[PDB]
Amino acid sequence: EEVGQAVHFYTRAQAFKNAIRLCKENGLDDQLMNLALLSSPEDMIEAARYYEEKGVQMDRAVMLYHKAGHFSKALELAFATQQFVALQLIAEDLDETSDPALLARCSDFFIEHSQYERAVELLLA
Amino acid sequence: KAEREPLLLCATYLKKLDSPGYAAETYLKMGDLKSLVQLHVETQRWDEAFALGEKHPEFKDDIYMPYAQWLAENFEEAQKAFHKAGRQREAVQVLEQLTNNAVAESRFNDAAYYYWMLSMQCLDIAQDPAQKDTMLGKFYHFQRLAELYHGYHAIHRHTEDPFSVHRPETLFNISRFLLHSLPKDTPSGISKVKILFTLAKQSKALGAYRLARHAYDKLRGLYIPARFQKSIELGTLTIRAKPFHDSEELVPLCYRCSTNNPLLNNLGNVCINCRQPFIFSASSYDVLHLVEFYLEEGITDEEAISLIDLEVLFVPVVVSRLVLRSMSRRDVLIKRWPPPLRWQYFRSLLPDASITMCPSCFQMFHSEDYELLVLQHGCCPYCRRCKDDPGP
Repeated sequence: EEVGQAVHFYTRAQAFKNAIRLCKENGLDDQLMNLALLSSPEDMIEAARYYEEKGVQMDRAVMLYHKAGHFSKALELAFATQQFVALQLIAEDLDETSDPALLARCSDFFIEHSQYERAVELLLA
Repeated sequence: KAEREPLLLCATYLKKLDSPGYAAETYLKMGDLKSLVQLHVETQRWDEAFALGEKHPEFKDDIYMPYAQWLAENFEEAQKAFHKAGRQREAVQVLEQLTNNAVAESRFNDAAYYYWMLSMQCLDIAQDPAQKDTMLGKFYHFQRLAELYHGYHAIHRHTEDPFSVHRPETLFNISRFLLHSLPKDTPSGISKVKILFTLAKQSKALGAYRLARHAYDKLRGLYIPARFQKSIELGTLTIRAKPFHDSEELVPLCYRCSTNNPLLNNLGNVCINCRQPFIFSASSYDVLHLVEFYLEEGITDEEAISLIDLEVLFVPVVVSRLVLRSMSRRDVLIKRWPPPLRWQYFRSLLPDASITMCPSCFQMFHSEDYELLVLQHGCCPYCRRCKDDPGP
């Protein structure tokens, strides 16, 4: 049960999944974030769900869903939490391979905030 | 173009000055494709030789036979070269000779690896419609042999070494798995006597005393080597003093139907009730809480993955679109076999007990054991591939 040393040696072993599991069970939210950002997109999504289930750090959930590439759930959380800066960063990564409905919702948001040039680029995409 | 002696002297100096592209342009101006191919083979420009061999099939043998022989003198590279030559039957024959030699040399782990490679070659050959059914039969045969030799290697090491690296339960499970999996015709180099001796010894140590008596009674029907005889007799006299019961903790539960199954079943590798095949950890040979399932007709494998990834906030198990949507990606494992085989889907019934699959050989493990074995050996213990390879 020596958590801090176990996390250190799991991180050195590059075994991020075990370090994430252990951080979740003990509430080590800051180490969980750094470990998630080093790990696979699936481990980022799982750490994002842990931060959703707590509710305290909903920016870390948006950032991990964004860096995992799940733009739909990242945008939905970013709308629900009113995090304008995170929406702008997510929108900058939306290309023509992204869903037309998400691009339309983002364009309506940029129309409401007077950013017409970005709203046009998303409408074209 | 009339000045052949000066032009050939320029071509030969361009060759001597390691400038084969301009020597080649000069030979091409003179029309000499035979000197061009020799120039590429001698300057070892294999990519340009292969490009000429694709444009002119008559030179393939002249490029690839020297290459395959050089790779064999420096057998794995020889096999890749026989494969690239299109001569799949000779590639299989060379690997079959090497497997037989590995078995004769008691290198059962190398034999297992080569039988897995033979299986993958048979799967690649089975892409031709004219040989599909026969080569699929050989694929299952060689896959089964690879698993038999991978299990038997641990037992052989235990019997020949004065100590065990492996846990008693691992050797018990491997011995049971082998006895369930062995045909009436024992494959070359595998010993039933060694497997039954390890089963009897480990069954005694674990408190399975009816199974230990059964193993000694089966040993009495076999020719016993003189080195084991004293130990087997002493073991037979010792087991008579023990109770006539087996430990309940050893009994294999079927996770599908929750039936407790006998420690040895005459139906090979299946539950006695539901006939579900047991799936075993390729490290420990414990039964894995996995159940194999099948997609409903009209769902593609790409569609099934997309439904499993979109998480909303014998009789086969067949799964519909709405059940695939309710399933977590953590609980489902997918074997992505090459083409004339469909993808195989498996559900973990105990999400807390993390299972991992090798992305290359599709063998299944406890995640902590696989992580440990990969970190120890730098590669998958079954297919010897590093973690850098996500491909089948």
